[PDB]
Amino acid sequence: PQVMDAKWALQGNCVFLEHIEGEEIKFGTINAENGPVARIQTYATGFEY
Amino acid sequence: FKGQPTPSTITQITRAKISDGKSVRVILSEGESTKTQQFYLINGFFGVAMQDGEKGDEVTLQIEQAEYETDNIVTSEAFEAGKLIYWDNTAKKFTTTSASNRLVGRVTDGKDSNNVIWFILLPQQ
Amino acid sequence: FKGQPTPSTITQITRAKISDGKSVRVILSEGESTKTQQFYLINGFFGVAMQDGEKGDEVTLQIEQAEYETDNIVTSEAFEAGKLIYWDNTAKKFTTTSASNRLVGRVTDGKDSNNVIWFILLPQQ
Amino acid sequence: TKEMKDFNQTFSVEILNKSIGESYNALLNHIHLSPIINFNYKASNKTAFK
Amino acid sequence: MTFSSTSNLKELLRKVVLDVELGREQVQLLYKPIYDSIADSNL
Repeated sequence: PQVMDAKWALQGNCVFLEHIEGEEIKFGTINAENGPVARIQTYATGFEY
Repeated sequence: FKGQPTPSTITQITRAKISDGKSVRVILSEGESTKTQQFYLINGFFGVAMQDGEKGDEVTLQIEQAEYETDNIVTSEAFEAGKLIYWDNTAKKFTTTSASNRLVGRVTDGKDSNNVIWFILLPQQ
Repeated sequence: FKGQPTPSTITQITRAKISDGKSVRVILSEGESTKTQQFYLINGFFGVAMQDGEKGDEVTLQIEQAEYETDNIVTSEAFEAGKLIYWDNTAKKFTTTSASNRLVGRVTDGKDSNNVIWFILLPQQ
Repeated sequence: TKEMKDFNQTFSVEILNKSIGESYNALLNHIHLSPIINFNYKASNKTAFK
Repeated sequence: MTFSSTSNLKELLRKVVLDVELGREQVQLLYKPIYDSIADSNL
């Protein structure tokens, strides 16, 4: 297209903590990151004879 | 992250619950020590210490609100079934005296001949 | 059954438990709005709002009594592990000062640099 | 424009040819039936509700 | 856990179009019984 849509993606943010014998494991989280936009121009020349 | 290869926008989305909360990690102070599978009150949390620990060591308290078995009662008092049971931090013993003592459970099975009781840990309000 | 040949008596086998009670459904009033995964006190129940809900919408609060992460504390106070944590409904923020505030939990991790704390949600007293 | 053909993916000559055919058929109905509807009928060719 | 938290991010979700009849209706040639057709190309 003339202008290209931004990318999107999710992630996982789990971190490994030390686990003592009776610890409740602590859950992770996700975030959404999105990329930038880009567009394409048109160029042209010519001749006449 | 730092030094990305391109401009970007991160939309953090929240997540409140982090763990089921059946146990808590607590630091032992200078005068505190623990033995495995025994009741303690450390940092305002009462529960069964799952590991031995000394000062500066990390131990985990089981606070599941399950039915627990204990013998660390004051023997002079009777513990009938259903009596509210309190923790005396000075004596480090379960009592029904209450007064300034913390409320910690409710007796399910009364004091047998061996001074053993069963009680249900309360949610630590 | 409609138009059955003969009369028949319906004996309702009574039961008490309707749901596990981990979360409660509430209807927002004309001065209440909710964001996803944030703490609100709506109709006497305090918990994590699972829906973006405007006035008049239908919103769910999680009351699982699990461990939760919140940045909504009052920053002047010092939140330490074990300190009982209350909810100031006028300021819509957590606070250690009891006063007439509702009791909502107990802190598991003290106030870090970013004013984030972990606590265990206490029952709906 | 050449940009319309290239960048507008939905656009194509098939859509234009479809509209040429449709408006052409609608023309055929018009030129052949307009003399009937649009005529200023005289009293001899008019009949009332009855 | 928080699909209501990701619900606003429409670009993550799948885009499935609800197929519904769009476009002008087809046109029929109704005049034919009323007319006599002569189709000489050299008229």
